[PDB]
Amino acid sequence: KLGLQILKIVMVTTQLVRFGLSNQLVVAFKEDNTVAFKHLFLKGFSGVDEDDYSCSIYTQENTYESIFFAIKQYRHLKNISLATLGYGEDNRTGLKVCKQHYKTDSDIETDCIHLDLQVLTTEPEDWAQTSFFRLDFYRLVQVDISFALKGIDLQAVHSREIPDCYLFQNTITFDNTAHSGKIKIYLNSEANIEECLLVFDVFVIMICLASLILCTRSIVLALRLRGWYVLVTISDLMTIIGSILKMEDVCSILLGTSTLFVWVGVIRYLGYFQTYNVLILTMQASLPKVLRFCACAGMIYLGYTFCGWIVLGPYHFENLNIVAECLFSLVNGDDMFATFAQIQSILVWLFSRLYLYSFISLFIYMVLSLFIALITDSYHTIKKYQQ
Amino acid sequence: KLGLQILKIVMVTTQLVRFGLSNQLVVAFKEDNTVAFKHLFLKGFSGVDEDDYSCSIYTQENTYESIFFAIKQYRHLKNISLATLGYGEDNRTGLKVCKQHYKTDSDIETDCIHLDLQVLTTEPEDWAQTSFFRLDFYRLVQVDISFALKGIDLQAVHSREIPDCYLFQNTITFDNTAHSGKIKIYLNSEANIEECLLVFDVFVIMICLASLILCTRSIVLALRLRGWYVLVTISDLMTIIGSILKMEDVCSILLGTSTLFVWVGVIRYLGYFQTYNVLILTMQASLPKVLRFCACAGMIYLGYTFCGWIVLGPYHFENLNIVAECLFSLVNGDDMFATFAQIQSILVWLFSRLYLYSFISLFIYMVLSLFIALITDSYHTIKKYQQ
Amino acid sequence: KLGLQILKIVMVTTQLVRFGLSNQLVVAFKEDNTVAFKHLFLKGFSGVDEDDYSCSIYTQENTYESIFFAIKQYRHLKNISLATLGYGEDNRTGLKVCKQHYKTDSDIETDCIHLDLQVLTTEPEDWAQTSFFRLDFYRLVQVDISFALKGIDLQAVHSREIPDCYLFQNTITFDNTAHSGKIKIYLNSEANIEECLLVFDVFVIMICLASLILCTRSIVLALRLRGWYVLVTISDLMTIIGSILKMEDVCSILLGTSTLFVWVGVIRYLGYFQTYNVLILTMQASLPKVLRFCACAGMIYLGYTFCGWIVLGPYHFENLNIVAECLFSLVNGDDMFATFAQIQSILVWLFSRLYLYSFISLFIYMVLSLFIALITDSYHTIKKYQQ
Amino acid sequence: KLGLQILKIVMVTTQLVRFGLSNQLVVAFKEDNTVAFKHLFLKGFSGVDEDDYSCSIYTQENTYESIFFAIKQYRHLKNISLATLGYGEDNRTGLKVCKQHYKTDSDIETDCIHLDLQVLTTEPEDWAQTSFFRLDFYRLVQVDISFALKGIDLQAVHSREIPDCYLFQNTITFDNTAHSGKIKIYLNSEANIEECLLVFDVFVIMICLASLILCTRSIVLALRLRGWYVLVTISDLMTIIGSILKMEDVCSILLGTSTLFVWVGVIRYLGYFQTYNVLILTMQASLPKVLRFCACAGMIYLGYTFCGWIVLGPYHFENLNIVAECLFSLVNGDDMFATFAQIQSILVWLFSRLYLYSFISLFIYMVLSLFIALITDSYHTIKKYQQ
Repeated sequence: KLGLQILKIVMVTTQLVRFGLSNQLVVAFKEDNTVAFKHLFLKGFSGVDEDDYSCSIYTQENTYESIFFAIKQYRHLKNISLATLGYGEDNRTGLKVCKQHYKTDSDIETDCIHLDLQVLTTEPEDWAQTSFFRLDFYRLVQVDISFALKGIDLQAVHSREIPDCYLFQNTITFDNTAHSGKIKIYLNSEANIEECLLVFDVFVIMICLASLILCTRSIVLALRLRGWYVLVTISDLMTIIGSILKMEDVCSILLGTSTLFVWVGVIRYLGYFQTYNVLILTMQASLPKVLRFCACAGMIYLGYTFCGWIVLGPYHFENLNIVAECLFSLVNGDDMFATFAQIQSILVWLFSRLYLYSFISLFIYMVLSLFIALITDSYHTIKKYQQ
Repeated sequence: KLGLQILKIVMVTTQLVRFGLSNQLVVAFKEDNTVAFKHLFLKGFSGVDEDDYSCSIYTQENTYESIFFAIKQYRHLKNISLATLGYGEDNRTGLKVCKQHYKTDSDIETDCIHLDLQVLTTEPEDWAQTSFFRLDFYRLVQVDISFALKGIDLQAVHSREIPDCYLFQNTITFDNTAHSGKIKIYLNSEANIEECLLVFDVFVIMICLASLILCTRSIVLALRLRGWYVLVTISDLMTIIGSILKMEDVCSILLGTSTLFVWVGVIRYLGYFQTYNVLILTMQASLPKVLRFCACAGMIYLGYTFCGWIVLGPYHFENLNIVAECLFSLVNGDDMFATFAQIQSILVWLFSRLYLYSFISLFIYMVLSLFIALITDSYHTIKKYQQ
Repeated sequence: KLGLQILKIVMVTTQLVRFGLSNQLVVAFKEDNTVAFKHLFLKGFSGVDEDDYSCSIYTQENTYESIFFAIKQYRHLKNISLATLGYGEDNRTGLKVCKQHYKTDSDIETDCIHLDLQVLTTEPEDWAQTSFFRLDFYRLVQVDISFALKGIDLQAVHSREIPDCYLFQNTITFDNTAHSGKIKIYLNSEANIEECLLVFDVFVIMICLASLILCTRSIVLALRLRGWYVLVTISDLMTIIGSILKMEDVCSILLGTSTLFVWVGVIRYLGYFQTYNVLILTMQASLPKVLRFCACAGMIYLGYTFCGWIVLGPYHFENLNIVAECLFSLVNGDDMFATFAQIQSILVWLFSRLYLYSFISLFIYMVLSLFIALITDSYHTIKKYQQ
Repeated sequence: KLGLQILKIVMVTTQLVRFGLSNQLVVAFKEDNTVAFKHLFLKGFSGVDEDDYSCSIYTQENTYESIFFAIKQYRHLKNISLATLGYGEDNRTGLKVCKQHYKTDSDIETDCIHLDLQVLTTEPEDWAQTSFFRLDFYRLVQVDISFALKGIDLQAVHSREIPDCYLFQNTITFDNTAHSGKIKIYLNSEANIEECLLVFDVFVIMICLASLILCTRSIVLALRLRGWYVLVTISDLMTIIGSILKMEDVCSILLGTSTLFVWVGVIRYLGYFQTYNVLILTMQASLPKVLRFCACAGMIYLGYTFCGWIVLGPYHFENLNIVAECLFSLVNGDDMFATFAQIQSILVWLFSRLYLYSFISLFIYMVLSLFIALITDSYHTIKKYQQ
């Protein structure tokens, strides 16, 4: 089981490199088109990829300029853009502007008016003078602009075989829900194909099935006689199910974890040399005390995250995941001075100061030193075991 | 006291999550309106949230453009803004421009002229040519523009019950006190409501009172027989007083510290397993030597902060809190290269260099290694105690 | 062999300082001219040195403006620039615009039209209305603008001797290969000279040859009797071959590694004091166990890099090298919060979260503490050896 | 010597806080005026405080616009600025434009034409068409604009006593020495006063003289009987000489180091408690082995800095101080990913990668772990000494 397992290492590594490079190319085309949509249909989109909202409006005239800008850029799409884009399909072409507003109270009704491309390319501003583009900013909820663009890929034609098509369904929104003098703008784009070797994969399937059967022979041998082979069977299952989902993302996660446990199994096969045996036994003998200490430090960590979220929430810290990520950065060095910079509030400032000093001092000293003291004890006991 | 205490954990955690999310929403509305005031009333406010001053003027024409801009945006507030804003109340509407200047010497007198909206709403601009808007930049101290805006929240009406109102009291200032060719601009905004379940909280009060009485029964039992229960009583007091201030911020700090000690008490109840007992006894036995070493390192740290403040103050470092935060970042790795970048001054440069090298080398090596050597000694003595 | 070896230290250090300062000056001139080409020939080049592409176009009108801008700036080069630049040589002056496009399919033919400077300096801009500057953005591959500029250096004339000349061969490209609505712009510049003491280096050659012969006498003495002298002979070879390539970059790498091993040999000659002997024996006795543990941690590290590349590739991570660099930063603390910021995708987000926490916790704790436990064991065994 | 020494602590701390705050205010006025000069006299100075050069010109028209801009802003200084500035004194008012250029070769002659303010305030701009403002960018070396501005401080009049004046001597330069198509712009400003309690300091002098005499009594007592008192006498000398230079910066460095050793002496007086005695004896017993190991690691560090400077110099790294600061950041975690980002060059790229990995791995592991192993050994030997 030397060549059959090294062949697993090499074949699953090649499968993951080819598959990851394929999805790299495809998602590069996806985000290239959505950035090249944000530069066309959003007014004043600077190129600084700002946030999940691409920009935000603070006045009641840039709203009209952005709406009329999106409609005029959609009308002159053929001149303006420089991809291979063209109008698609409500089973019709042209825009569809839905706006939402309160009933003069409680109900959010919507008024959605469709705009065909013959209405736009007649070219008097007749749609621009209708009452539908009169907006009551006292009671506007949102304005959504939606349309459908098809785009041929030609990087596939570049140095490879011909056929590929796409279809984009864009939705430009004007999110005014926190009625607080700020409209955010989104561009939610989709993409899905239409018209206009499995040998390596089944090969990896056969390799992982044979390794699974032979490792279960080893498992039942160890059962009748009486866990790295558990991880080898796990890697078998993850590669086979990842190959099923690759055949008919989740499959990316399956192949990624499978190759991670593949290289951990290589770290097992380094253990024939006895120095790697010393290191592996150090990790195996020290792991549960580390898990218990990580659990206790995690409970103290939760106490600090709830305290920092319900105090320094307004002064930084919005979600608990953001607070947990920032405090895990603060323990590990980075983002340290930025937290002291974002805090000005006199008593709350003093609380923030001794909070951060107590947190950093306590966790770094009495947690990193304790994790060193666990591993040093385990390593010297294993040195005494080999003496 | 298992269910009564785990009910405290979960119940005070739910109280803090609900209360923190409520204040998150309210302060999100507050800062959304003050950013949407800075974008309306400050000329050339780029959206880069620059400092506590939002921008700064370096000439004597952008001053006039910013003042006249603030007045004209206040006049066209109904067209310009896109919240639900409206003019409020000097018991009157309209602006109130107070400017301060030296007596041709010693006295800073002020000249404050009020501007009603009927004066602005005249078709000719006649306020712009009074002598009050002639400024002597030899002797101008500050110019303050103040007004009052009311704004209905409608995110409360969004998917919840209706009633909410506000009243903002803005104060645009032109701070020229360091008479040094630089006017800073502020927008100091306020907010306070006007017109146009306590079951969970009293439930937490009852839980914490019952736990307080029963833990005092445990305290007097330990007294008559002869400190985690001290922290449990502390958590009782902090949740009860936080519930009082929530009933009739400080209450945020009370609830945050209370939940922090709540999860520390959970870390106590992890101690029934003996590995957590080993870790907790390691921390308890090693804490006072760590405190004495932190005190001595803090005195050396104060020596370095006073030296770096009175030397590298001009070349970076303004307040002692800023110097202490930057040096606490420098010990923990972050902001390391930025301090070497901000320093050019030949002998003072050499002093800065060996200052930073001596500081980082001395504290990181002979303090982090000493904190490891304390904890390793304590952990091996406790291992010998359990052997 | 005291003076002959310290003379090697100081002499090769002086050689490297002089040679590195010479190449510093020359490459400073090179990048100064290529930045001053990007500011002249690229439209809207902000001065923010953006990427290997200097800027990118997202519309089909800034393409025409950038092409016509590059041609007009080349025509007015004598007025526009402020170096000593002049037109050079296709064996002719003037531009040469080659554009590439698909055959209406499969073939990428090219159409390359040359533009002499007398054609540019006509009173009408009649080249701007030829059909060659009609572009089909459905099928355009790239547009390349190329020309040749000569430029005299005068910093050489500044405070030194006279003669120096250059010749630049610029190539402005409009890279539209990912046919995805985005043209990137490059400026690929070249430089090569034309017309218009070796005593120190041969001295280093003689020093290193004498030290090489005498250290081989020491080697054959140790052979007939039965490895720092190996590193001294290595430093001899690297300085001699670096002096050969300096006589007739690679020579930069040779001299850099040679001086690195020069100062490592100085660290050897610190070993006459016995404290440095303790430290050097600690490193020598602890090195192979460190190498085996680094190998095992490197295999686990490869598992994490393949997993993070094939999962968090779309959400960050393009090449495997970039993933390895970012994870080596994450272990050492830097770029910690930036990885949590660039991730939003719900299940993939959860996977990213426990991926990063498991990675940081496992490697920092059970690798840094294990490396400390190796060195502490080796140092105490060497302390027992000296007791 | 308890009260006499604690009085030294408190009085020298108050002296340093008052003196540092005084110089903070004065240098705040200095840099406020030089930023408010860069915003007036430099064209397009964005407010991004870019470098020691405030901006840089890449064309031959922004040169003329910046020169003519500086002259016109100097002419309209009274309208443009908003400090209390006024024209000062060549013993005359007005500008003095010196330009330097090559002799058609070798000699850099200069042509310096003075401009009185009456020449500027003529009804035509007849100075703008003299031949002196014709520039040969083939052979221009630099253009320098110089003038003298006086400015009254009024922050001194704000809430304090009256008298203060200043005089600024600005020098706007157009540095074209690397004749490489890039003019840098400087604004070198000066400042010096003209016309228009020592009780605390002599008190600290008396305290430090009395402590110096009494500590020399302790020194001669220890001499006749047979070093913290050495540091106390050092602090005496540094405070006295700093008070001399404060009476009649260097004095900032003297007072900063004196207060640093003051708080180190406080760390000595913490040693009456025996835990601080343990920590202080740990540092004192472990210091020389740490110094020898720091020396050996510094020699290896010099090897890496010379190698990285003569290789990665062109691809990052200009001065050896910059390389040493960046590598000291790389050891301490910070600036880690930025060094991998700034490197693209295939073999040199591979050299950069294994350079950085070998550097970080070798120094962090086999230096930080060795520094921990020194301190742990010293601390356990001192624990055995107290057992």
